[PDB]
Amino acid sequence: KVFGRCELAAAMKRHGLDNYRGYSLGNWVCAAKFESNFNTQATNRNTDGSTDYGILQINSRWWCNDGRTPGSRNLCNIPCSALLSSDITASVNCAKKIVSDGNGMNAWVAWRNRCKGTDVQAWIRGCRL
Ligand SMILES: [Cl-]
Ligand SMILES: [Cl-]
Ligand SMILES: [Cl-]
Ligand SMILES: [Cl-]
Ligand SMILES: [Cl-]
Ligand SMILES: [Cl-]
Repeated sequence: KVFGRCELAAAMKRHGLDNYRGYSLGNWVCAAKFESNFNTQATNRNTDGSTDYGILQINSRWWCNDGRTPGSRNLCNIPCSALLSSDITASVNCAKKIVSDGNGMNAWVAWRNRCKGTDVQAWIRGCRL
């Protein structure tokens, strides 16, 4: 599913991402835009042989099982295929565990390089939330 900006904003707010660990909703929408272009079916292979899955490009090295990432872990206890659903629940529940892990949203390199320090409220402009 390719979400619209305000459809994703609304889905992330309902699932409790707005101000989760102090990250305002625009941070999460900005991250999704640059990780996946709001595409739930987005997959990207990393140099280390891990893969990133879904709207928030969650990595198979630590967080989900795809059965082809050596000496990986599955800390969110889910197959990486569950991160590609039209329903963002499994992505949101894994993102909450990632962002609690210690370095907050710096875990998403695209957030650090493209969103961090920018006017992220622009991402939720005109949205009926
Ligand atoms: Cl915001
Ligand atoms: Cl990740
Ligand atoms: Cl694996
Ligand atoms: Cl599995
Ligand atoms: Cl959803
Ligand atoms: Cl933080």
